[PDB]
Amino acid sequence: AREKFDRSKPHVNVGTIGHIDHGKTTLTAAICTVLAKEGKSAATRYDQIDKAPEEKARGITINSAHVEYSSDKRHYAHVDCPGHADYIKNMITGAAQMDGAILVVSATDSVMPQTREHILLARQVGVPRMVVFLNKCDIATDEEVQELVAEEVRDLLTSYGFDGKNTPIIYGSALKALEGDPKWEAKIHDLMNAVDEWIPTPEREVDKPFLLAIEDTMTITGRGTVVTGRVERGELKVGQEIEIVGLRPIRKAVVTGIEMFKKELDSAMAGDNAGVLLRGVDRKEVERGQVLAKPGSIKPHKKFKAEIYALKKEEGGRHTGFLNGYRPQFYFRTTDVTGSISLPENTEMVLPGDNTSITVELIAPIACEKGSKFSIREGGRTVGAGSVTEVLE
Amino acid sequence: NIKSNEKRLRQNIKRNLNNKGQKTKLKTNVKNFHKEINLDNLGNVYSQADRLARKGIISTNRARRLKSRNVAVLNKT
Amino acid sequence: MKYTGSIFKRSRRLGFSLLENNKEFSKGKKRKTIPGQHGNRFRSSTMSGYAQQLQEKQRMQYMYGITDKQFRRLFRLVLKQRGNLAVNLFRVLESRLDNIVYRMGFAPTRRSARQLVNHGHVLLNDRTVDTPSIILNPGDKVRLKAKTIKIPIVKAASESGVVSPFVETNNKTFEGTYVRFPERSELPAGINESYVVEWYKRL
Amino acid sequence: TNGFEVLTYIPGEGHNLQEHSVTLLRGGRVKDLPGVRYHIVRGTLDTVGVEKRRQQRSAYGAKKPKA
Amino acid sequence: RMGRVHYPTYRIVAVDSRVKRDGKYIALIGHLNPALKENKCKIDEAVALEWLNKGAKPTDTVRSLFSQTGLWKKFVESKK
RNA sequence: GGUCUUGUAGCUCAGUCGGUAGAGCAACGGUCUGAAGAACCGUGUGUCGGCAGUUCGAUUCUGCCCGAGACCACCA
RNA sequence: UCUGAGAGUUUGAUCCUGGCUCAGGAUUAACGCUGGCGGCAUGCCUAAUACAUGCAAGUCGAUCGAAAGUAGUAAUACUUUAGAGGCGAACGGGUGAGUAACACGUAUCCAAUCUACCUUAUAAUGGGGGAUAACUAGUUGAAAGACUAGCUAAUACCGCAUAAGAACUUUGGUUCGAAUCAAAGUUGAAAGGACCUGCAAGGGUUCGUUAUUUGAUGAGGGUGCGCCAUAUCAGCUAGUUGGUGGGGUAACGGCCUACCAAGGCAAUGACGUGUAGCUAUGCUGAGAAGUAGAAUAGCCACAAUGGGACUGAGACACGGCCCAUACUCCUACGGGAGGCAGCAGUAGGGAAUUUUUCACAAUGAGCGAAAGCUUGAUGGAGCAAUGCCGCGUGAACGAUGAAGGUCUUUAAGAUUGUAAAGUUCUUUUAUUUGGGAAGAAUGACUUUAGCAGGUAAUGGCUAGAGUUUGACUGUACCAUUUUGAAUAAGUGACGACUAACUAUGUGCCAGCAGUCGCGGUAAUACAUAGGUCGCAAGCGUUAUCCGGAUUUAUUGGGCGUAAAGCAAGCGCAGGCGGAUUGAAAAGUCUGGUGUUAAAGGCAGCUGCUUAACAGUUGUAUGCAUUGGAAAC
Repeated sequence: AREKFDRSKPHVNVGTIGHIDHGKTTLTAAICTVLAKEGKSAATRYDQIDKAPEEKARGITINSAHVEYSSDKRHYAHVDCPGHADYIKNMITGAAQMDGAILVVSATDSVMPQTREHILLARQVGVPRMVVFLNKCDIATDEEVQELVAEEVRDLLTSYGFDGKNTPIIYGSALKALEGDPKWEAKIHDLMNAVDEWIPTPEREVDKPFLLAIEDTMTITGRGTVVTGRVERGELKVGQEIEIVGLRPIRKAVVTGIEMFKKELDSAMAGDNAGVLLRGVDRKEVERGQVLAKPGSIKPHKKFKAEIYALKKEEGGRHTGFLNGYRPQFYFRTTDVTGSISLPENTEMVLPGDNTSITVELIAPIACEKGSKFSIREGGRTVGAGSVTEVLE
Repeated sequence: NIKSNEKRLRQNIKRNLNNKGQKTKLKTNVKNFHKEINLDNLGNVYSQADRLARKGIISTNRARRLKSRNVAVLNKT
Repeated sequence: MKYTGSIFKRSRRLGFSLLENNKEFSKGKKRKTIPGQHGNRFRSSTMSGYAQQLQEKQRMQYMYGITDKQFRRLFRLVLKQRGNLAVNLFRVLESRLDNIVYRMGFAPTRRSARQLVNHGHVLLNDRTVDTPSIILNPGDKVRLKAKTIKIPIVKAASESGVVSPFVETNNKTFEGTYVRFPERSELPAGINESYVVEWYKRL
Repeated sequence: TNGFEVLTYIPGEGHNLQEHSVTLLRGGRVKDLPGVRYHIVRGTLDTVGVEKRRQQRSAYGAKKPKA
Repeated sequence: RMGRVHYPTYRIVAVDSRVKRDGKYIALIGHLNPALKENKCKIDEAVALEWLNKGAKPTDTVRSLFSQTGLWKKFVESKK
């Protein structure tokens, strides 16, 4: 038995956000240890988050790492979102595969571009119900500044599209929780209950056949190439056909084995964060930013036209215009793809304001459909955000 | 692997002990017949050879061959 | 390929006819030379005994509506039996299920008979048959179907039957019996059997 | 794939083999080239034997233009 | 069974007790077609008695076959 | 999967912390041969892979990707 | 019974010899293109490269002690086995690197041998003893494990009486070194269990165990025969060759040992070299014969490498042991653990080849009083058009000829072309409903009916019953099942060999090509278009097999000038060779016998609906041998 997974609770995907060097690892370990007491299948994930060079040697986060833990009421799949600007492309991937958002921002080091960019990205991806937990509250003289951090996060939520009223601002410390002090562990219990007070479970539908998006692929000895991802629509059993969309024309293949972080499944419903080994497939044919689907509704294109809510320079966007050769990298749901902005007739520039449906051609075709939110970043700062509303092809 | 190998080895320890004891006792009897030739000692050798022939210790022809080559020199008298 | 996709053109070019000669004698000032945009004035590139041998093979196998593989495998099968192989083989060429129905005169094209037989609409000895390559036997009962009595082409050709002595049938119940072997006069005379049969030595 | 080195011809229009680009060989006898009696796969994995050779596109490697 | 896949055809198997299936047969005593029985089952039964007298006891599936051909009706008679 | 490097004429490469785009082959008009080639007088092409700071000046500073190149992934 | 194709290619041009290429099929196939489907077959030959994870050999509580749980106050009863006992584990699976000689096969000898379980007839089931596993208490160790002190069983082990018959010899008997008898001496057997009957004694049936022994079987050995290339490889061999004594062997045996001799093979090719599993078989041709040794079967070796040996009837033991070698794993750095050329599977190389699939249902096998258990064997499934076959990519009617395109390039026509539309029909398949096979016309279960040597009955022979054994099965198949012409074709060539022609472009630049050879500005050869031809659900390419290649000339060449007659001769071996009489049969031919596995090659028949496919029937050359023929 490949440590068969058991599920009886509504599955949701939670994830920590903020700027790295604030102690993301210790907070992840603290919350995992806190929920270990509330139920099994939860271990201290502090050094289990690192798999890359300098990710453990320094004590920072670079990629989006996933852990899992159940409870008597709800199952959670935690995802770690890193800072280290120019690595935001990693954390939005976690935004691709998370349901609840936990903000981790330091108090004495109050909001920097990192935090505002993370909240703006969470807004433009299409994930609601942000949850803010104040960290490093063990610092002395935090009477007049804790309220200041609460006010600043409440106001910053509104500055990009969220609200600062529906979600209470939890506060406490994680390093003391890492040590095991009962009071801060109780504060982490309170944060978890606040999470349970929002972020409803995803809807379960079977009418739409099947769709999943890969996070990463890796070789497994004796098995072959194994990809990760999360099911969006429909169910999936062991031994069914799949179609591969992205960066290449559609490629038909067959699955071999379904696991959930090396925990095997038996009936993979929609919404489960899992991974699959396929039948006779090459690792250079399926990569990160690809899609598995079922025939009946899919069509890849590179050039498409959609509306864009451009972010003003006051909102952190570009302060100057550009030409038809301007080439940002869009981040569709799970895909990081560069596309030029080949503006159609009567359109030659996108300044702050003037929300006009722009046409863009990408280097790699994507599974596209009206309503697919995506963002536009170039130069180091995000410059726009939009959703698919028109299909030329 | 097969779990019925340690059992085989442990049975074989006692089996080998008994068989080596019997063979070296037969060897001692052969030495006794070498240093003196008579009737009763050769009868004891016969008895021991048939004790060995009781089990599969000795082939059906080995005992016959050795006792025939012994009576070859016995017939000197 | 099973079905050529056209029948008139092959007969137009090879100088034969699917029927005796009524297929092409007048079609509104029809042509008589070999078709093609340049077969009007120039007619030959390499014509000899070998070329005419291939031509006769084509006029045979396209007339019988069987793929070349089937001709080769029938040649291999007739190699199994003795005697004058060419005569017996040519006799069996019209002995096929759809060929037998064609000789009964239930349809003016072997393609139509093939469709009828493979659709399971023909009844052979309390067993539905849909493979038009079954070996026959002197003295076999054959019938298509009573339900198919309402097919307009069958009703139209019921009275305009084909008189071939080697097979006997009645169109009241659409039932007959394969009794005796055929002969030369009952078979088309526009194809030379000898060239066709001696060309198969490679297999 | 071994230390042996063989000469070969570049059939088709143009030469796109570029000094440590992988190659596949083929047989066949010729008389035009003194010292060379081999051809190279033109139209597969690097080139295309352009196209429109509706008469021969399996040889002269080219996928059938679908319209 | 040996023959076309998904078409059973198993002839009699009465060989020395230390011989693999469809190896070098000791003898051929008729044949059997499990696909269609009832006048497709037959044994020679001539040297069958001798073969029984020299080892190679009948297996489980052939006791009925020996009773079918009357061998069992003369098996115990011959032993006495 | 990320860590670095590279992109300049039709081609191959030089392009000081900007001040020209520089050489070789191809290369065009001639000199020459019966002709092809060798040799000679010379043509010239160069949006610098794509965007904003910045150097008055972006091809010599950067960030971002784009095309390509190699570099290692974890440990019972 | 049977069956043989050719063409082009030298040259101003002809003939002869002679060379070259093409025209056929075929593969353990490969690349590329096209892509419907059913069945069948097939799917690492290359790095015997190492391998994640799981599995392929277990089994028997009626063989036994003992323990645990359950019903039970308890007795006892049921369930289970950590172990001892025994059986299998030495079959079964895969791979061909090593292996070039009993490697292989065939026939005999196996007077030079063995063979437990199974077969024929048959002897016993006596009596004692001692340990010792499980267990108890620990000692060293993150771990393999190792070490001790005490307590118990058995069909375990050990003796002892005893023992038809068996074995060794002593004397005699038969006999051509074998076979049996008579007398003498000597030798060695254990184990009962289960059930039934009987109040006990005791008795009965069955199981194995001993004492055998008639057979088959399995294993092993020698010999005749020939079974890769190798004369730009002539000496080799010192247990080597032979004799003597002794020992092992399943045996004979320098197999080995102590002694004594110097022999043995060879120009009819030894020694040595490279290559390789072999055979049946498969492929090729009419044929003799040539090719490879797919899969499938037998023989042979193998288990990363090299050795050694315990066991037992069966080993140097595919998933026993030890040692060393090499890697891997960890290592408080004390030290050990593993060996997929088994089903699969990863990586790597390779142009190249499928699942970490299902059931162990059929079969076989192992174990077992018995129910039963197991078998990655076995039977299936899926992927791959990888190969063969079938079947679709509709059908009748319908033209002074829809339209367009192309040619003609231009007062017009031809071509596409029944091709199109249109008229009409219907459904292998397309899309699905319901019913729904067999393979359980196998064996075992239970009382039974009858029956046998035995009766109180078990164990057994013949017939009767079912819940029992269905993944394949939405299979096959059937019923207008619903809809439904709807679900579907490309490919190479068009100068000749080699089936098919015209046109536009570039203009010896570019490109084709197997060859002749194409193009120096109208290319029946290039790039392109139209049309056509030929193949086809496959099509062309390379790689390589035989035909042609009679191109090593048994069949089927010779040597005056095309290639060869040594420069000439004498002459050994060897080969062939006057006639007659007689012999035999060494060769030869013929009749009987064994063998030449089956499948296949040949045909017939049957079951596949048919073809393919499977089964059945008769089915060769060859050796040994019996009885003859005596022309050669």
